[PDB]
Amino acid sequence: SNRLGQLVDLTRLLAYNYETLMACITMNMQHVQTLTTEKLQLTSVTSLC
Amino acid sequence: GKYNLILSEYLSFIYNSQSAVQIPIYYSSNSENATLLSILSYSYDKYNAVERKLVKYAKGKPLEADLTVNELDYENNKITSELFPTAEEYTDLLMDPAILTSLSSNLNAVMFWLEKHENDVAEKLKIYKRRLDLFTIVASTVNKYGVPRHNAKYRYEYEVMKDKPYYLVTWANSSIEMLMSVFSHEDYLIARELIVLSYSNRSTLAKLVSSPMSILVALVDINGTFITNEELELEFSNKYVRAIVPDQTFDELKQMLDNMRKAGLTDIPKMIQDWLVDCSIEKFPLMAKIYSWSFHVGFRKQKMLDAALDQLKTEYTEDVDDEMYREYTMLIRDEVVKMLEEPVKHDDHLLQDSELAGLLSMSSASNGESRQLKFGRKTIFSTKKNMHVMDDMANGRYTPGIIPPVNVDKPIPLGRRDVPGRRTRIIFILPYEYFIAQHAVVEKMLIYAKHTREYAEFYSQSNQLLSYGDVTRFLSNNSMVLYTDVSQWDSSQHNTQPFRKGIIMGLDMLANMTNDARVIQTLNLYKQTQINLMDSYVQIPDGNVIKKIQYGAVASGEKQTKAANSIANLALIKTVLSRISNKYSFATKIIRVDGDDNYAVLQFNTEVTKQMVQDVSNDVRETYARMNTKVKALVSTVGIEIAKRYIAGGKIFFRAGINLLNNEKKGQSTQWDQAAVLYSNYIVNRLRGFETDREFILTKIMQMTSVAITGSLRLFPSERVLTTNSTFKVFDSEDFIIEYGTTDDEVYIQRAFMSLSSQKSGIADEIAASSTFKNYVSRLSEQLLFSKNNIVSRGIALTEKAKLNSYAPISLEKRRAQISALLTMLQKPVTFKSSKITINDILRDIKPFFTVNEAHLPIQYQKFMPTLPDNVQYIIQCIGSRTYQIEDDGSKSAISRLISKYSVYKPSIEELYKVISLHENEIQLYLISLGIPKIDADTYVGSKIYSQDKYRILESYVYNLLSINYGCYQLFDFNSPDLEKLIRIPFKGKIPAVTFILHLYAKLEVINHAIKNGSWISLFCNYPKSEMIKLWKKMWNITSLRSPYTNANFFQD
Amino acid sequence: RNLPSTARYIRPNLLQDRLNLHDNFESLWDTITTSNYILARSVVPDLKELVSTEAQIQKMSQDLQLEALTIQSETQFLTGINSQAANDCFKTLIAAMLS
Amino acid sequence: LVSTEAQIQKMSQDLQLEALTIQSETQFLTGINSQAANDCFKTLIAAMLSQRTMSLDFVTTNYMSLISGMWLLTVVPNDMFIRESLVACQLAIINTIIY
Amino acid sequence: LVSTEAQIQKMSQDLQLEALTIQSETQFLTGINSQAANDCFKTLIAAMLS
Amino acid sequence: KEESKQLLEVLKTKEEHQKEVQYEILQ
Amino acid sequence: QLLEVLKTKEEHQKEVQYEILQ
Amino acid sequence: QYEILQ
RNA sequence: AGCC
Repeated sequence: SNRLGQLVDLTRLLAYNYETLMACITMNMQHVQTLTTEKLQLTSVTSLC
Repeated sequence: GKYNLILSEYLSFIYNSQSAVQIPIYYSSNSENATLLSILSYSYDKYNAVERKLVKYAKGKPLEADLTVNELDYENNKITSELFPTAEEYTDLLMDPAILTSLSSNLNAVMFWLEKHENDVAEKLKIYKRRLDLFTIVASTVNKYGVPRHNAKYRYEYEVMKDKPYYLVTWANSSIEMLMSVFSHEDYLIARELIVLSYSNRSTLAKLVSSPMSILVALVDINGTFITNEELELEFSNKYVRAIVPDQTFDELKQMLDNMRKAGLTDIPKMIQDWLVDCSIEKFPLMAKIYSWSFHVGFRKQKMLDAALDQLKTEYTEDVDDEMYREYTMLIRDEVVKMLEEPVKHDDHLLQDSELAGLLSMSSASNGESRQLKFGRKTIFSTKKNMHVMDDMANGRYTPGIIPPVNVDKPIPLGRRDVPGRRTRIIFILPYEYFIAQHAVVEKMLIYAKHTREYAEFYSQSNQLLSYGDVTRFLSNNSMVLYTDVSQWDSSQHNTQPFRKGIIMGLDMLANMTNDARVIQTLNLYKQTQINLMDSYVQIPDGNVIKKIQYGAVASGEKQTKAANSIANLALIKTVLSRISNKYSFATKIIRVDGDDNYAVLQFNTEVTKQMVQDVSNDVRETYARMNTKVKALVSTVGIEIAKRYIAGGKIFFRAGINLLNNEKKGQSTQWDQAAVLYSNYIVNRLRGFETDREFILTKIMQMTSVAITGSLRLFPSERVLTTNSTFKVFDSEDFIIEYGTTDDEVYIQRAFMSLSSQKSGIADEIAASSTFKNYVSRLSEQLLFSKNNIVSRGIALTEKAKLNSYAPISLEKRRAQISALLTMLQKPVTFKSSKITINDILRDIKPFFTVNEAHLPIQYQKFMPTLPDNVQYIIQCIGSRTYQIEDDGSKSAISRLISKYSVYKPSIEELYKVISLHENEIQLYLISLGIPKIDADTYVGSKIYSQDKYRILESYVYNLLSINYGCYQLFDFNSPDLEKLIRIPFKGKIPAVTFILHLYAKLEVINHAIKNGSWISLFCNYPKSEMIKLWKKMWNITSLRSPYTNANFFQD
Repeated sequence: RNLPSTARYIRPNLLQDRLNLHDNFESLWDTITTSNYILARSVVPDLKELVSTEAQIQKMSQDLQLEALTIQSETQFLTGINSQAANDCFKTLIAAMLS
Repeated sequence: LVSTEAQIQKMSQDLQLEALTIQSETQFLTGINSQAANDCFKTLIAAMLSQRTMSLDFVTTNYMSLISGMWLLTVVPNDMFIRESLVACQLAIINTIIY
Repeated sequence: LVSTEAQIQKMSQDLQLEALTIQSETQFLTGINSQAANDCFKTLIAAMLS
Repeated sequence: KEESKQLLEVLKTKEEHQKEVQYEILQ
Repeated sequence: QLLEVLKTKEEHQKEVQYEILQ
Repeated sequence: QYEILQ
């Protein structure tokens, strides 16, 4: 809760690299549930915040 | 009596001539059914005794040495004239057996056995036909080059070893040790490959055979285990844990079996080959037989430069990640603040005088350099450090504040310590002021380690199922254990700069937490020993030159190296387990470090598979290698290798490699003391699965305990001299039983050994009268107390008299006078009359009141140590293994909590026992001599809490006399509910001292009856009230018989 | 993972015993409920973090006012109190009810 | 990025995992290196430009890796995670922290 | 302070501690000396001022 | 030889060490 | 001459003061 | 005589 | 005659 000026700073950047790389996308971005997933450890989300 | 029958049959064999006579000397308890003291022997024709009987066993072909199997040129078995050309350059220190028993004595001990068992029945015939096929190889090789005649001090000169191979003596010693341990056909196929191949391959034989034991303890399934609680108490849990092994371990175990076939071993890699088809615990003692037999090849004695070249030549780089070294230095810094937070804030008296704390305890330090000293008119050379202080405090050079540099100007000398089948380890030889600075602070680090879960001093008891039983308490099917073997721990890159700067940074956060001027000083001097060892040069001699090599790393032989190496592991394995958690998600159950061998139990979310074991092991030896610490990463699900103990499949297996007929250093003992080290190395190897013959051992005690006064006369002591409970004890009648004899002629001889138990030495009485010893005693009484008293100063001056018994020539003038005064009693059968209460005098009054009956007990508990002998496994399965360990240190008492706090001395439990039963004003006169102030010693005496402390010292002193916590009695539960159904003693109150010894002696007579015969008995003692009060006045005047060579018989390692 | 639409599986037939092996078959029921007793004994968890024995008998010997050195012979109150028999009783009460 | 030695000594002296009343495991601070800050940044964009579903692996004992999972669900849309892992991540939040 | 050998001797008679039985009155005298008073008087005053 | 290589083909074939083949039926 | 030898036992100091019970 | 090896 |  004390990291506020440095946690708004993630999502302004985390949603800008996603926004400016999506312009270089030619195929349709369809969204269905795939079979195999990619594992996120929540211990590494703590290491980003 | 069986030893007296082999003693009379031995002298009728080694003296075949007609001129040899034997005169037995008897004695009796009465003036006018007698036990014999010794056996005289006059023999005159003694030339060529062994070389004549060897020819009838020298058949077949001799062994031809292979000369292209070692990398070096002086490790081959070449002729000594081809190796050492002149007599001026001949180093004995590469083949020296370092035992006071020659090869011509070891060949008669086998040729005597082969004559007694020449025509036995068809079961004991196959043992004789297996020990004769091996002795043909040993005899026909020695008889080609002859038998080397030893020196007067059992070395081997140049002129007797000139035409023989160089390692002929130290190979024929270890091969006799191996062929006298063959009992089965499996033991004969191992002994034939370790005798033939050991004649040429003196470098890499003990490594190839003992290699796959770290892998084979990870394949055996667990079905029922012993576990331990959080407090160390035993529990039995019968879970089922399946062993999971990846496909790269079997591609590595196949590589270890093809390296053993290049060396020539073709029948040892057939037992591991035929065991891997089953992977069963019921055939696993075959796999620990091969690991135990491999250590009996011999020691690898080399030149000092040639064995410290791969250790002192490392590649330090700057291509490590520096982000990982900041957390490693910070985690070492956080421990030193966490250990010395409470003794610095509350200013303890032990830290306030670190100069005095190291001075009164310098008998625990290692031996320093060899330096010339002058004590009055005498000039002696000594390596003990407390003799260096007495010479430096006289000549005006004792400065403990100034700590000397160890850079290129004054390098550090180097000593070695080696183990067969491993690499060697180097030992620093530091000055005497690196012990004074690092003693009062390290002793405060080892009290925190005795209360913390992650260190090794917590699980340090006498038992072995309670210490190493926390390995298998977190084991399940979703967890794995991670034991890693760091190859070169001493000189890795994570030990030079970030380890010495993590301690220095931790002593600067403790210079702001205190307010005394002394505690800042003792924390500044312990900091000063780390800046000087930051850039340390080492000194290694070779040939003519002396090499000075830079060595900024950590070696052993320091004082902090047992408690600061345990901090650098818990900070390094905490950083690796945080880098591996980016690929997996776990929860670390336990971490436990012991020097440089550790383990860690990780608990996972899903079940452990074969892919999560291969990919965690590839993320431990790749995260360690980012920090430049190359490791052999091993992960397992069932079993590990904790330090020299192998927990495989629920059972615990030890190593049985103790060399009997060889030694690694030339010891400073006599023959009488090395005949009890040879026996006590046979009891240790018998409990761990390497069974040597008893009759070969009893022959070796015959040839070592005998002592001659003339070249024609010999004296051989009998069984009752060696077995009785005295200073001169060597062996016991039954093996694992310590017996206290109760006969009217057996207490008569034990009191006869009480006169010459204390002798005087002519060296220590001339040092104690010199001027520089009185100057050392006078300057210790100044720092110990500000006043001067005549009572404390004689109490100090007669305390450093016993400290000189650690000196090696002074401790030999006593023991050479023990045996030379015994010879006037074994020749003259009449002895002297005296009365002094021993432990046998108390048991004379208890034994006629016990009535025995037959009884039975069904088996209820199971066995966790399957290599124990058969008569000991009947006791454990009937009354149970030990659950909790009772302490005998005495520190729970209120007097040993007062001595340790207010003084730096440590008194023996034989000293606290004698003084606790006196008056009030006799405890006062003793406590002031310890360094306790008058106002504190007036408090403890005037509080009358010594009356309730009499029973806390007698409880821990009788457990030291009967040796219950040590020996082989440290496996059976004494508070078991299955021994109380056999002991039926009615209770009589108000006398606790006698009722305690009635239940501790009845518990031993039932156990000692069920090892001898294998059947249980029940006791009943209706002891009268008129005999309890007579025994009450003898429970405080009991005296013990202490020997220096027997104090090593209480611990195993 | 989420499995596809072409994933199949075989379901076991878990219907109760039609032989009634507990009715008059008493030598076949005794060896079929010893089997479920040993299997249920290797599942029930064992006790860690028990109170230590020496710190419990010394607290128990102040309430009974025993004599010194003879806490085991004066009263037979303190017999067979181990941690091996604490874990043994918790296992053999859970596994005797499940089988 | 900030120094790893600084963010660990602040976080491990506020949480104080070494002085709780649960002493059945060695609690220390895991997974706060600086190779996971880049690895979580790349996984969270690349599985969002390609519409690849993500699973969540965690441990319920560690609440610091569960409190900081609240920031994950309020930025990354919950249409991305597989539903049996999205449910089990926000059930362990309410059952142990919020409720 | 009160002299410790003259105070703990008056204290050990009022408890009437018997030399034979394990009772809860032998623990009334553990850890009373002159140094523990000078370190409890400091850590009470110095903690209140901080 | 063929005798030593056949151990490494039997030691992985037996079922007391084989576990979790069912993430590879999907792969 | 050690200090444990010189200090007399309880049974020695009980003999310098004599009295008969009956 | 001495040989320095650093 | 002495840590060979």
